[PDB]
Amino acid sequence: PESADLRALAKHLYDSYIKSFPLTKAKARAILTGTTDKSPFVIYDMNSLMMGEDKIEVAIRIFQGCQFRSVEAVQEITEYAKSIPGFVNLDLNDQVTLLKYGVHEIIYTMLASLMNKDGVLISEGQGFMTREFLKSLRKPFGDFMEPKFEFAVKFNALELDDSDLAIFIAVIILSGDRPGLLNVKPIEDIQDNLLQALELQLKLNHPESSQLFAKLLQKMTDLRQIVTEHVQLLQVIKKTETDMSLHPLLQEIYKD
Ligand SMILES: CC/C=C\C/C=C\C/C=C\C/C=C\C/C=C\C=C\[C@@H](O)CCC(=O)O
Repeated sequence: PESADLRALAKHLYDSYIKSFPLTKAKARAILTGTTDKSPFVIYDMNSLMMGEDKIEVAIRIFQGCQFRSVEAVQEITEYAKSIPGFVNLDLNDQVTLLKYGVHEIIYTMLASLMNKDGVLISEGQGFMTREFLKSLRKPFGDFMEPKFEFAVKFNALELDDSDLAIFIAVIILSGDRPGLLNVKPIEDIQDNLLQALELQLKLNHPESSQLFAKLLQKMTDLRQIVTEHVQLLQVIKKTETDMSLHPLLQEIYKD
């Protein structure tokens, strides 16, 4: 049967995901819901902030923090992409294009794994910065993360685990609707059996979660929105802070 072929694919992607991302959702949840060995230091104010620097501008200093981290995620995501069957065999220009557009959608999908209603894990889970402390930041920085939490709280309500996420982030990267794609066909063919792999995976892994597959695909809309707001807000910074530098890798990704 072909089902056997789809599980092998599901398994392969899961193995690669674990190899590419150091902080999985399983670990993240273990830390958030916990355990005495995985307990994080919590940052909820400026004092605990300067206290946190030990154990582990202001709004700008953390903004650069996210920047460096996002660059790391891009690297990890790029490494995972190469493992998707057929990906590296596609035209180079498109490989670059698929990455340029899928990286941020994937970053916010996985960032949810490190979030709960109250805040978000940092420094590979050694810390936990409160949602409120982030919202208290001088504008426009103060409202950089709120849209992520709102998305996270509802995305997390689907109760997906890592083996599920591995296939879904792969489906995201292999999107034949990306601006500027040279050969949409071979890309669509790959996503086709990836979606087939996802459908079966959700059915077996969540036998009683009616239409999770359809529900999860609709979430691909919420991600689009998030990216846009982030980009607009980003344009504001570059003008209000002509003295703050932005990483090249991230600048080339935003030409959009
Ligand atoms: C030690 C890091 C301190 C705080 C981290 C808190 C949140 C960051 C968590 C994940 C990073 C993902 C997105 C960061 C949010 C906005 C990023 C602003 C830019 O700069 C870089 C983001 C980008 O454009 O990719």
